[PDB]
Amino acid sequence: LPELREVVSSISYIARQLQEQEDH
Amino acid sequence: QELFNELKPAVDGANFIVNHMRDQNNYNEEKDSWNRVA
Amino acid sequence: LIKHPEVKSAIEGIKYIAETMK
Repeated sequence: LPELREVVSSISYIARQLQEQEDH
Repeated sequence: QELFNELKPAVDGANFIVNHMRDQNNYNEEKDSWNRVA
Repeated sequence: LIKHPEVKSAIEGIKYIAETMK
C-alpha cells in the first residue's frame, strides 16, 4: 500500500518540522 | 499486528502534532488573558 | 484495534484541531 506509506511519510515530515519549530 | 508497527510512525507523529496544537492554543489563551488584563 | 489509547487520542486530537480552526 504505497498510499499509506506516503501518508506516514507526510505525517512524519510534519511532526519533524514542528520539532524544529519547537527547538527554534 | 504488523499494521500497528507500520502505522506507529504516523500515530506518534499525529500525537506529537496534536500536543503541539494544544500547547500553542493554551499559550495563545494565556496571552489573550494578559491582553484583557491590560 | 481502537482499544489502544494512542489511536483514540489521535482521532480525538484531529477533531480537536478541526474544531479549533473552525
